[PDB]
Amino acid sequence: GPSVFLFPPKPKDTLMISRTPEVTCVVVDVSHEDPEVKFNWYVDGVEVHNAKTKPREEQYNSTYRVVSVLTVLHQDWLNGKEYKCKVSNKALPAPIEKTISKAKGQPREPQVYTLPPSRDELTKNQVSLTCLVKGFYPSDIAVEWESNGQPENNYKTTPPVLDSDGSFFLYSKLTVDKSRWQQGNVFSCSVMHEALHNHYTQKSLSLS
Amino acid sequence: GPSVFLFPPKPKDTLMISRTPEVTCVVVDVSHEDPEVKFNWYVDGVEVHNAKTKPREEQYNSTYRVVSVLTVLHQDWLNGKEYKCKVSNKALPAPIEKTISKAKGQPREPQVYTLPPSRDELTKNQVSLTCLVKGFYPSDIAVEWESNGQPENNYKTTPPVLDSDGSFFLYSKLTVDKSRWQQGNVFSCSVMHEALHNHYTQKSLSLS
Ligand SMILES: *[C@@H]1O[C@H](CO[C@@H]2O[C@@H](C)[C@@H](O)[C@@H](O)[C@@H]2O)[C@@H](O[C@@H]2O[C@H](CO)[C@@H](O[C@@H]3O[C@H](CO[C@H]4O[C@H](CO)[C@@H](O)[C@H](O)[C@@H]4O[C@@H]4O[C@H](CO)[C@@H](O)[C@H](O)[C@H]4NC(C)=O)[C@@H](O)[C@H](O[C@H]4O[C@H](CO)[C@@H](O)[C@H](O)[C@@H]4O[C@@H]4O[C@H](CO)[C@@H](O)[C@H](O)[C@H]4NC(C)=O)[C@@H]3O)[C@H](O)[C@H]2NC(C)=O)[C@H](O)[C@H]1NC(C)=O
Ligand SMILES: *[C@@H]1O[C@H](CO[C@@H]2O[C@@H](C)[C@@H](O)[C@@H](O)[C@@H]2O)[C@@H](O[C@@H]2O[C@H](CO)[C@@H](O[C@@H]3O[C@H](CO[C@H]4O[C@H](CO)[C@@H](O)[C@H](O)[C@@H]4O[C@@H]4O[C@H](CO)[C@@H](O)[C@H](O)[C@H]4NC(C)=O)[C@@H](O)[C@H](O[C@H]4O[C@H](CO)[C@@H](O)[C@H](O)[C@@H]4O[C@@H]4O[C@H](CO)[C@@H](O)[C@H](O)[C@H]4NC(C)=O)[C@@H]3O)[C@H](O)[C@H]2NC(C)=O)[C@H](O)[C@H]1NC(C)=O
Repeated sequence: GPSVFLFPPKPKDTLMISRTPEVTCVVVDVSHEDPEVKFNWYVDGVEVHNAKTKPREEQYNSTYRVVSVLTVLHQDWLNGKEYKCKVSNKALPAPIEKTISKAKGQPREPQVYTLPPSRDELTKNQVSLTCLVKGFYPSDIAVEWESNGQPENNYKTTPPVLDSDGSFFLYSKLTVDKSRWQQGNVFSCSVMHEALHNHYTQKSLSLS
Repeated sequence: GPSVFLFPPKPKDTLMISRTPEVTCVVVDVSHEDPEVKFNWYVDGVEVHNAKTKPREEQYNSTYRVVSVLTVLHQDWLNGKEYKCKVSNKALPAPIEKTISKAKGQPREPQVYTLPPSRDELTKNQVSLTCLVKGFYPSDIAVEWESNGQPENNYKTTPPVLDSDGSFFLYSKLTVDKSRWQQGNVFSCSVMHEALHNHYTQKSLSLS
């Protein structure tokens, strides 16, 4: 038979009121031979009726991928409500439920430190600007870079890693032309997380 | 029916001559109704017969688990040989095959850069010492920290992360008591990877 995977909203979406946070139910391996899929959604137990049940894509294995989507209240998600996605594709002897909720526990504020390039990287053409983000809980977080209020794109951020004290840390690495590190521009790492004031903080970095 | 899982050697094992690298072929969900399992092992598609196959073990869920281990030559792994585990069992229409090899791609030398604490971190109980390792390929790598010849302990290393040029990077974080960094003390981040001479480098860090 077909299987089911349930997904949390993107971290940035729950933290900024402008954005629309969603839980996503993904039904995989649904066959032509019995292709109709049903969904039912529950918050904290109660059936609600906000979900859209968007259709419906091909595949290599010629099986299907049926995806349903539910919008969620920012504060609900952050207060720990659990979301139940229920899938009925008879071909299923009984319908599948899956449940998801935010990680439990006292949210902890990230500490953010920008670290300049090593001396030895300076004999290169591009240099690495590093943002260390640590001491945060839960692991939901977003990190971005900018300069002169314009986004930097050439950066990569590690996944959150569980640290020895049970909090998380990560690093983000921005690569810039050494031209710019010397020509003196200011660069900033922005962090969004629920335990920050206004869910956001920014730390700057430039040549001292 | 039965599932097969094929595990690569540990990065350290293929990189150090003193160690012994093994590929491990594990079969789970073997039934009582058909408990016989047969392994065949192939290196670049040539059958080999020096694997060591352990007597099957009944699990608590009343299925058997059976393991076969093939010692591989360091040079063969690093030269990219493909290792095929073939598993036969009278409950399959046809044998299951898994193959594993080192990541294909030109290997690339890691660059190692040490980064001292952000000054903002001084007002802390403890402090973070950063080791950036970038530009390496394949992603198989090992990282450790020591000082005065003896291993630290209190460190965590991110998974390798795909960078925008197709090499990998990671960071490893070592936390030490603020006094020690202030005591003039000297730490070393050491890295092992196939594109290093003697498969090893180490870079030091101390309060300047
Ligand atoms: C036929 O085709 C379909 C099409 O899929 C693929 O399409 C092509 C192009 C190739 O990529 C092929 O791989 C494949 O053919 C196949 O569909 C696949 O079905 C498999 C199952 O076999 C699914 O695997 C699961 O993946 C989820 C997470 O997947 C996310 O990320 C994927 C990339 O990594 C991405 O492909 C997915 O789209 C999905 O992406 C997320 O999607 C949402 C909404 O779109 C989005 O909001 C996210 O931002 C996005 N994230 C991205 C893009 O990165 C994974 O969670 C599953 O792992 C759990 O379950 C496994 C058991 O199956 C288990 O082994 C794991 O350990 C894990 O188990 C969980 O573990 C935690 C603890 O860690 C525990 O708490 C949980 O209880 C536990 N759950 C358990 C036990 O189940 C799983 O690996 C693929 O997603 C899916 N691919 C697609 C595109 O949908 C299908 O298999 C084919 N059929 C065949 C070959 O017969
Ligand atoms: C009956 O019981 C057995 C045995 O379980 C034991 O007994 C029972 C009664 C209970 O008490 C259990 O608690 C107890 O553990 C069950 O057997 C299990 O079967 C599951 C599958 O259902 C297997 O899952 C796979 O696990 C591997 C990783 O497994 C390693 O790590 C485990 C700890 O996390 C560890 O328990 C295992 O022993 C194993 O350990 C490694 O072993 C090697 C070899 O000795 C060793 O060198 C390593 O050092 C060691 N590692 C460590 C840290 O210990 C996982 O990788 C598998 O994931 C792949 O497949 C999934 C689909 O099944 C897929 O969703 C995943 O994404 C992934 O797919 C892969 O994706 C990645 C890319 O991200 C890539 O690697 C691959 O290319 C890709 N492959 C595929 C398929 O596309 C998978 O989760 C358990 O290992 C296994 N337990 C044991 C001990 O063997 C059994 O399920 C029970 N049966 C029933 C019906 O209940």
